[PDB]
Amino acid sequence: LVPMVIEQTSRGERSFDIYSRLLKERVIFLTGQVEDHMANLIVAQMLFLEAENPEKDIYLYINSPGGVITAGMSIYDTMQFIKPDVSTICMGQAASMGAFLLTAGAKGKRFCLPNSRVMIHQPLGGYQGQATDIEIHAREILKVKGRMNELMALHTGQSLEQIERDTERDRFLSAPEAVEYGLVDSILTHR
Amino acid sequence: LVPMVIEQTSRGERSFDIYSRLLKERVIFLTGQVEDHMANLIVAQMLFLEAENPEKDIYLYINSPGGVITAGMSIYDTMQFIKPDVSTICMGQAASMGAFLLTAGAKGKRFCLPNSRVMIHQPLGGYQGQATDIEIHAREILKVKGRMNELMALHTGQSLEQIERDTERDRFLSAPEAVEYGLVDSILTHRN
Amino acid sequence: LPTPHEIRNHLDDYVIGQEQAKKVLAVAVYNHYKRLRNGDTSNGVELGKSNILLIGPTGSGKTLLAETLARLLDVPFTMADATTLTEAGYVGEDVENIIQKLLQKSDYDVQKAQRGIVYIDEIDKISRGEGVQQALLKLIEGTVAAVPPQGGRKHPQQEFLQVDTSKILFICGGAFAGLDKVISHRVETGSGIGFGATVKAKSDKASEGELLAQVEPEDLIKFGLIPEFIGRLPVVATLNELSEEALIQILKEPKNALTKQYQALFNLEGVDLEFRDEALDAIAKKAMARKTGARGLRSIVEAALLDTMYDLPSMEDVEKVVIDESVIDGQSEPLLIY
Amino acid sequence: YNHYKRLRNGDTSNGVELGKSNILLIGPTGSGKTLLAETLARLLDVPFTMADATTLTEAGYVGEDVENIIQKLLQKSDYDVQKAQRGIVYIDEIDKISRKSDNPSITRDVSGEGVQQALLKLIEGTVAAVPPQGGRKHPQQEFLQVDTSKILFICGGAFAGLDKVI
Amino acid sequence: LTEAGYVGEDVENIIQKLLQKSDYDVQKAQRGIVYIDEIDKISRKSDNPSITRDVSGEGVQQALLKLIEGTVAAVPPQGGRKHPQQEFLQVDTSKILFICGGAFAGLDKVI
Amino acid sequence: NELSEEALIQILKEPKNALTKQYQALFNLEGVDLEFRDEALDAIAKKAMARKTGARGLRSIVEAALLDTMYDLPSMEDVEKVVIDESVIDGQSEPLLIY
Amino acid sequence: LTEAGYVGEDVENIIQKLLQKSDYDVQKAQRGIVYIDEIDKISRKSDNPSITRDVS
Amino acid sequence: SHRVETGSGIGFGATVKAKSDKASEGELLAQVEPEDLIKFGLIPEFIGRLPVVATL
Amino acid sequence: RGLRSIVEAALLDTMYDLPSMEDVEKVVIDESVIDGQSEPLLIY
Ligand SMILES: Nc1ncnc2c1ncn2[C@@H]1O[C@H](COP(=O)(O)OP(=O)(O)O)[C@@H](O)[C@H]1O
Ligand SMILES: Nc1ncnc2c1ncn2[C@@H]1O[C@H](COP(=O)(O)OP(=O)(O)O)[C@@H](O)[C@H]1O
Repeated sequence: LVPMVIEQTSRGERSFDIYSRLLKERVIFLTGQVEDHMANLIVAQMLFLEAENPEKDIYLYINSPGGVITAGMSIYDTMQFIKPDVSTICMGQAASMGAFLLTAGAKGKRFCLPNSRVMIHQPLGGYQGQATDIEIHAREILKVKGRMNELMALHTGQSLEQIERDTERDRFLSAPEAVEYGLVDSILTHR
Repeated sequence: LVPMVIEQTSRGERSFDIYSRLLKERVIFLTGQVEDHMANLIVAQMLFLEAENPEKDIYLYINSPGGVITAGMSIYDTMQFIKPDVSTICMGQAASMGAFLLTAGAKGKRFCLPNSRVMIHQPLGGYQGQATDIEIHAREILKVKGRMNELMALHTGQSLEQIERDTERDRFLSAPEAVEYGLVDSILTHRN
Repeated sequence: LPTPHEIRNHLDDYVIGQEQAKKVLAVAVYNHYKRLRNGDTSNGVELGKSNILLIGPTGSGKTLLAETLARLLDVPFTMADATTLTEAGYVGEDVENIIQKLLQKSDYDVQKAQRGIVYIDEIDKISRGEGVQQALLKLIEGTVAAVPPQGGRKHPQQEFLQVDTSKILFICGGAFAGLDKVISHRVETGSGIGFGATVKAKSDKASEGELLAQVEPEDLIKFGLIPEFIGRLPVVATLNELSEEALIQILKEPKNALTKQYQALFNLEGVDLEFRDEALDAIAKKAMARKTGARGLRSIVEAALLDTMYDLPSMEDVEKVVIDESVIDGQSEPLLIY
Repeated sequence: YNHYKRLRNGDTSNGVELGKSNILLIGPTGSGKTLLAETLARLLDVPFTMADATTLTEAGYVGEDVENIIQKLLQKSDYDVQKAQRGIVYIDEIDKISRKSDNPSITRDVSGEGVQQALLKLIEGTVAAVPPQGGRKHPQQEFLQVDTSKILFICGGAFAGLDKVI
Repeated sequence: LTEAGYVGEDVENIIQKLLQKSDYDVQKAQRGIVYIDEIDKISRKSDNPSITRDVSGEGVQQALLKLIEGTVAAVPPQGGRKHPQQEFLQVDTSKILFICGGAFAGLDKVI
Repeated sequence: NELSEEALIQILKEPKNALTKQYQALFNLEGVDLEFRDEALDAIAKKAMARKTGARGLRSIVEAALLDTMYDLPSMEDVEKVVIDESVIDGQSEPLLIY
Repeated sequence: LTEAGYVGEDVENIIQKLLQKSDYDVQKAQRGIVYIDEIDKISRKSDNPSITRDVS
Repeated sequence: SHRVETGSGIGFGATVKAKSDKASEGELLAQVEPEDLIKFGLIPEFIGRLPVVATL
Repeated sequence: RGLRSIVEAALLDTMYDLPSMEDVEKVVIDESVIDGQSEPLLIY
């Protein structure tokens, strides 16, 4: 059961849930496995905040063991499409899809906690059917792999060749390692 | 279900939830299996209280059997990040992850009930697949083990060698034994 | 009518730490007095009154600035409280009573009373009874007020003296504690709870002073003030805060300083009074703890000297008395010289 | 112009009486509604005054009474009822007097509907007792009987939200 | 009109006005005609409990009950010349006709 | 009808009791001439619309621009006229002074 | 004590009472002291419709 | 009391204030300030003219 | 009372300028004037 918080202002007192109260502060909570429904909800929050103020920065807390690739691209494209700079803060962990969104944040506004774990891997997929259909889907997932690696290389700044060798298999990273790799800009140790 | 409560303030009568009412007094309830969903809820509560009054302390009540390390580690970093001190009280029990958060509380403010049981063990996990992948995941969990033991030693004050040997297997610690080990500071026997 | 620079000079002697607000008050009050000086207004163009709006913390010197001006340029001065009018019943009778109080000090002279300087405080409280603002704005507009001459058991309806408030300067002081958050939300980052959000509430209060200077009508409407009332207060002067160091200065630097007042009382007694520099900060420390600004200074020193005042007359041949930080704390007794 | 012509009809060569026609100025705040009233007093020969509807309240309550409006008009008229009857009046903030939404009427609105019920006879014309000066309605024998039949009224207010209705 | 003991005008003020037309002649006023407009306004607001006192409403109706049928009203002696020796005029309204009139808005819904 | 931006500019100069004339008269009695240029007038109206203060806000906008000069003009000497430009309206630029 | 011009009392009479004790000597009268008991009773109150005016 | 009352917490480490030791007239009137007296009904100017305050 | 409002609107323009106008002896109102499409005819 989410708790309720009271906001007191000169106009009056209003009651809001913990998630909605933080939403007023341009804070979006990305959690759990990525999917179309949860991603659509995050997209609605980005557009709503863009309408309220297209200049103020938006913060995104990422804690998720990856998920559907298509749902992730919707969030990534939305962040780049809107004018406000979307900051990304890694809490707990950030797997393949979470890491892609983490590094996708605005340059200089990507943070991670000291004990966070960042893991990156290549896309996972499967298809059952005729050999002709397999070739079609195999080419599609391979194109997605090259496209994702290119995007990751751009934000991280690493060469595409380096990103390919590293993402062939699971590569767990720590907060300090992510800074040098280019996934994040700085660590938020203390206030 | 949750019983509603009324708070009498000059503004007027306010109908609050039992948990929401305590949240107004800087009290956060950590109950059940630690998971990503509940952890983000606790994190939001901490950040909200920090804005209202960063000087006043926060009281975290821990009664849980443990859970995921990644989710639990997001709460530890949040407690250390925020300026206000986070007091930790153990009710009923505090397992491996619940104990790490308990000892992670502010020095001198960690408390434990007299009949509470504090158990600590090493991280456990598993992977299925090729040998190459197993090496990657095996190295990762071992690093986490050293990372968790390093932090646990810092708060408790014991040497890294002692913590490593004691946490090699499940170890149950009573409220008084926890004081000597360093997991907590005092026992709240009765109100004074 | 002294020049704006001259007005600021006189205000500096009586008040300190509000140089920016003094300039706004000096130029604004000068124009209003100049308008009164040029009250003939032979030309068709009629000059308009410029009402000041003081926004500052408690005990920052808002009220002191009002009467200080009247002391320089002799004019009747009256004070009022918005909380008194919160009842919202027969507000007309209460507001005209403010003019009756002013007439008491103006020898019941309409001409002299019109030149008076009115002051109001706690304006933020009424913002949200909304009705009082509807009636209060009419007073600032300038309206005739029927007041009976020097009281009187009974008098004809026409006998009642009529005073036009169009020529009276109104200063609606207030302390908007929560307005700083509204300005930060509009000027600084919107986020106030996230990790990146600036929640560094160190309580230094230095930043709030600059933040309040950027006050605009947009933040006032959010606070609950109606736009019509805001328009009638074009001039705005902002007092940031009274610093601990400034509090030490206020203890001795002002003409009628607290130390000088007590020293005078002790001087006629025949015993000299001394305050060490450490003692002055002790009073400031106690005053800051109270959070009443300069108001607490009088109580702290009074309590410290309560015991010696009672026993010092009984004591004989006491040449001088000295006070130190320990004495203010109460642990020690002030030194006695013979 | 019609107001002055009506005064010129005092001869009443014909029995027909020229009834007045009140004005209702509806406009947004800051459009010069109040300014229009102030700019007429300069040239207006007959007594003119300004008031606020929000202050007015239903009779028998601590807020105010509508009869006080005539007191202000008497100040300019030197408390002469003869000339005050040919004056003009301006009532500001009449929008606040509107009835609240879906009121069961058990609330017994004093600030709103109550004010309208009292003004009805006042606008159309009726003898209204007026206290001599700054006094509450009471058994006091002294009361000024002022007829409002010839006293024109101009009610000006900012009906916020009316655009949505239209 | 409001109930006795409140700021609003008293019900007896009507008889005083009738006397003014009659030159304060009780005989002429006693046989005069009275009209009360906006009588619908002084009505209970469909609240039979009567939790709060409706001084301007129900209170006026209660006071008027005895006046219409007949009562020895009290009014100033002669144009309020002076308070000493009041000798408030006595006027019986037993023979004074009353004609109330008002627009009952919402009565159609009831009928 | 509601006022428009161009109408606000007209209200600054066209009315008999125009705000510009009032401030000019205050300066003229002091012995110093005052002049409001077209660029400054348009900027002032925009500020009112930006802050949504409206027609009443014109007094507040003019007060800020002339706050500094009004304070120092009596103290200063041999000031034949003061000029205001659009740059002074925002506050970045100092008021033009004529001796 | 009540407002001037009312049946209750006048505040100015307090000075006259002080003179009677001192035999009307302005010199010693100025050195007198006054004690107004029950001062809180005259604390400001809201307007009442039934009451004609709040003299106190 | 309404102005100087800190309030009672609910947590384990908070300080609970029982009705026995809630407050008393003694030690409460000593903290009187001009703002509270104004709420009682006293005029602010009247309070300012009385700086000395003797509380029993 | 509504009748007064209708007539006032129709005669608003003529009353505004009829006094200033010269050599006008009579004015006529027709159904079109009530609609507002046409102005009242002026007899000179
Ligand atoms: N610079 C100063 N010099 C001397 N006295 C001061 C100074 N600043 C404040 N004070 C004192 O503090 C008091 C504050 O009074 P007031 O302005 O009424 O409080 P508030 O502003 O909270 O209403 C004044 O009576 C004044 O004597
Ligand atoms: N055309 C105009 N010229 C000058 N001032 C105007 C004009 N229109 C509006 N105003 C300003 O509007 C104010 C009066 O409007 P206001 O009293 O707010 O209307 P209301 O109170 O009816 O909403 C005046 O201070 C005046 O300066």
